[PDB]
Amino acid sequence: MKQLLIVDDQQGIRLLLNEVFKREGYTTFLAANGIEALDIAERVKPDGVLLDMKIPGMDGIEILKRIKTRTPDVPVLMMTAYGELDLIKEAMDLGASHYFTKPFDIYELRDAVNEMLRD
Ligand SMILES: [Mg+2]
Repeated sequence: MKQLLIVDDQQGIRLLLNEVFKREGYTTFLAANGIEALDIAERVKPDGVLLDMKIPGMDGIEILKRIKTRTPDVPVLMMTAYGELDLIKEAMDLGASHYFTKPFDIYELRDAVNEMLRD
């Protein structure tokens, strides 16, 4: 239906979030790093992006800047550990639509994503 790009270097989290959003009946794209995320975002033009804060090499803040530059109206929702307070503040200052604290609440994930691109 709608296209969700899910970006995290962690296989278990990619698969968990894939499961949550495939069950909500979304079309999903998985990326393990910024290169894959930006190549997919350029070709697929997804309806939304779930973006991990901490990714080796190009981290979630540098990915967010590159997504919000090319396509400023795509909602980007961050995924973060609960004490990356300064990264949460920077991502929100840079126009992130939401952030989710780990450990993820499955109901929060479903509901916030459904609201941010389902009417
Ligand atoms: Mg990570």
